[PDB]
Amino acid sequence: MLMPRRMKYRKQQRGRLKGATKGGDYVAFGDYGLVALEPAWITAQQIEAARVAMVRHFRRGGKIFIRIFPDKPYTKKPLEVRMGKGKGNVEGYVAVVKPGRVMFEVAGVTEEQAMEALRIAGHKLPIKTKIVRRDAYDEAQ
Amino acid sequence: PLDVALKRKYYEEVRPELIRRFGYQNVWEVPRLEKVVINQGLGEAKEDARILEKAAQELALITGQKPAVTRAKKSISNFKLRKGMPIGLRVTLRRDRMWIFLEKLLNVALPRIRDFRGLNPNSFDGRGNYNLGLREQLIFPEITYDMVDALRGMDIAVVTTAETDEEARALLELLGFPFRK
Amino acid sequence: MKEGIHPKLVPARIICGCGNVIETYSTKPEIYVEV
Amino acid sequence: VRIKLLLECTECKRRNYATEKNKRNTPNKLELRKYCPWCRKHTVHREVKI
Amino acid sequence: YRLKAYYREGEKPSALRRAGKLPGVMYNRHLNRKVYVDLVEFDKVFRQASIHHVIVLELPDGQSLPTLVRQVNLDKRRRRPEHVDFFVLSDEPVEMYVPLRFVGTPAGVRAGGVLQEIHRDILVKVSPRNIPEFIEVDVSGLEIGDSLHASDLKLPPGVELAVSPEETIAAVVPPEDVEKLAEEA
Amino acid sequence: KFRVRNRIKRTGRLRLSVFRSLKHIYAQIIDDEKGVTLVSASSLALKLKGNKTEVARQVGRALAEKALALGIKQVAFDRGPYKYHGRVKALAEGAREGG
RNA sequence: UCCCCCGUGCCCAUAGCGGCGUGGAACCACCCGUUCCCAUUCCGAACACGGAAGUGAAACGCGCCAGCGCCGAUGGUACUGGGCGGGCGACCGCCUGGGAGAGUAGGUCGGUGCGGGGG
RNA sequence: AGAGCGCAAGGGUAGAAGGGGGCCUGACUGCGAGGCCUGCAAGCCGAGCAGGGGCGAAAGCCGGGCCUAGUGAACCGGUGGU
RNA sequence: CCACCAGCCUACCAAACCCUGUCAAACUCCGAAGGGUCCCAGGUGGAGCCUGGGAGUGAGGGCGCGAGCGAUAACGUCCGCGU
Repeated sequence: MLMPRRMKYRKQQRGRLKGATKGGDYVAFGDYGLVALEPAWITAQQIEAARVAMVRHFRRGGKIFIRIFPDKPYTKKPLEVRMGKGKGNVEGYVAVVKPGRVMFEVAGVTEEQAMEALRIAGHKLPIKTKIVRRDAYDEAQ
Repeated sequence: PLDVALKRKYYEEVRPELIRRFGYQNVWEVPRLEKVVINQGLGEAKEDARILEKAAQELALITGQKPAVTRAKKSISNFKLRKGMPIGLRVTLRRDRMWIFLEKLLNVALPRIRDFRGLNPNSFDGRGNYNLGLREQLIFPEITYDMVDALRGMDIAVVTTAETDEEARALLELLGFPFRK
Repeated sequence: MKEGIHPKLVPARIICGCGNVIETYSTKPEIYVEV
Repeated sequence: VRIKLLLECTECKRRNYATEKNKRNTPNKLELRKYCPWCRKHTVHREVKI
Repeated sequence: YRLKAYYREGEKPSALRRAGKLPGVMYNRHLNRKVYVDLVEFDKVFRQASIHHVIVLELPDGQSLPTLVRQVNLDKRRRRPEHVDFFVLSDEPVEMYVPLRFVGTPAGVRAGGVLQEIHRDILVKVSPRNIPEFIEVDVSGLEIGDSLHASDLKLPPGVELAVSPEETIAAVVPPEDVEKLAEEA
Repeated sequence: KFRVRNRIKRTGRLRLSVFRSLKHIYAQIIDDEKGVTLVSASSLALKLKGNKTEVARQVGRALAEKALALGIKQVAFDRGPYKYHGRVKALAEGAREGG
């Protein structure tokens, strides 16, 4: 449960997402990598649910590192009030992640630790994903 | 170019001394003096006004110059006067006024100080300057008790050709400048 | 140092605490004091 | 705006006109300033009426 | 090591690629033309030699010329290799990224702590005549709470530097435990 | 350090670039559009008289009459450092009408 | 006629920077004296007047490590006026015309119009 | 050029618009080619003409402020001048 | 820790910067396809110009493709281009 802090403005429009990711598809940080893969939003619940699965099964292990950051105003409106007035308020602090967008990396474990952790983690997300190693993403700034 | 005590002193002795110690093949690159600043921040001119300017005029009136006051920058919330316009006098000393002032200063404004050991050497720029401020203004010779309101100390400032502490401080030794050493 | 309103100069001396004969020129009239 | 008001002038020496505004608060007493009388050459003009 | 090559012409990417090949564009100081190679052996061979080492690609135009790759430009969506660029071999003060091998078992480690490596291929210079393969460096007396880096690395004589160099090479960090869920509160 | 395009005031629509330094006056008539000058006259690089005040004066006028055989009318005084001190060359008697 | 320094316009940071060399007779920075000019919210530091003393350092143009800076193609994607097709959704793919930034080699401490001081 | 430019934002500007001051008072009278906009009404800029000013020595600058809200068609009456 | 002043410390809070990396309808060092339009040329077509005479018309809607209150809900949906 992290985010920015009421920066500049607080309500911002919806979105349609073809495919580009803007980039950010490599190791650089640590080692073994979990790669997100569909055009959608990353849910905070699923942020720290992935963190759950991780330190949950793998406890007293090594270190895990982040590249991402969940921050989106889920413009939600009150119920049964009949549609119209206003936009809504900043719930569902999701983030914007498309296919091929990687995101999570582990370091200081065994191969299988990564493997299993990434399995259950992928079992949690509002979609699904893939996972790989370290060899051909060298040079990426 | 009216010569005084420390003037001629400075002239001769500092030339061969300085250049035999540091080396300078130039009339105009060998490190010399430059300018001195008499400085007076006393933001009490929130009110009090130019009755305080009477007090302030007294400062450079006795050093012999007509001084220019300087205002404040912006809001000093804690110390009133926001927009910044109280009284923060400063007057500039050229080549020869520097002579009389430095002369007095080094002769009358120092052998006094009750607990006088010398002036702090680490008060240096590293870029060849020496800023120094003092408490009681009334230690000067040309002032006597009946004129003053309180203590109107000043942060005297001096610039030099000096690029490091070395040259300037040695120069000071030559021209009779007290030091904590 | 020109202008019209300047706090004056002119000769002044030094009579120390040891019977001195030193020659100076300052802003206020005459001065004599310490070592 | 009002309480800050607005005003005009006549030509000192029997009339000739112009139209502007004013200002209060400030120690602004009377007000005459150089202009051109419609009839005759460059004169001053004074503050008359409203 | 040795790989294939072929002179490229005025042909377009997708064709060469989606067939089973991959185009490139070599150059060196006074050079900039266009070339290409085959896919499968490209992929395979790049696991070994790579930017770790030097490539010796054979042109059917005769000259089995040794160069180096660099710039590779992925397809970013359903991705993989999709356009390598080639610098050619010289001997001048040239720069590249040397692979590494940190060896040993230190004190932060074993206790449970974990190393955070910040560099494997590093920004350095050399003359291609030299063969400073892959530098295998020091990890003997390491402790959590401290970092090692900078100009503290070994040099196979001749190899100059190309950084600042206070670039952090690595640092040992305290692991993660479910007592960080005591922070969840 | 007198940029301000004081020359924008002089980019009015006619110029005349000069200078003064140590012992020499550098007076020249310049037309612009491309930056194509025209006329020349100096203080000591002319073997004129040997006093800055006097020389200055007539040197302006000298050049002026020369320009009268080359055909001009009105321009603008061009300089960066000045305070403007007449220098009763003041290239005014010096043809220009100056001031 | 091949030609040495400066008033000075244009080229848009290769022109800018630390530094590295630089000249001085002439140019210039100055220097020098506040008598002339007029000037400083104070100070002749801003500007004029006058020189025999006298500097080449601080200053410019000019010659450089090219670390920084800026210039930066070659190839490919990212998308897309245009056309033709598959979806629980969200999306996509082929042609036509395009072509970034980025990665990259790479490049420069100046290019130049007039007018006057000359080996 | 991130200060600032009167209040908000954008633009933009120290080659001023900002900051210090001397003299003043074009915060001009009667016209204005021309056009942006534009259903209409409206808003807007404007070099140059004759009058006749202020400063700058002049070349010249000023037909209110760096700009975009501070503004309200008509009916009706007060006001002085002609 | 000392009142003659400062020597010193930091499983801490941690500016900056660094480098590993990234988010932006109201941010932009860059910058598309383009689009808009201007001058020469093409272009005889229920083209284009002027006038005036008479009109109807001032909730449109399907589908695409693109932004939005919408929940990537409605055969809700207000603009945009396109028909």
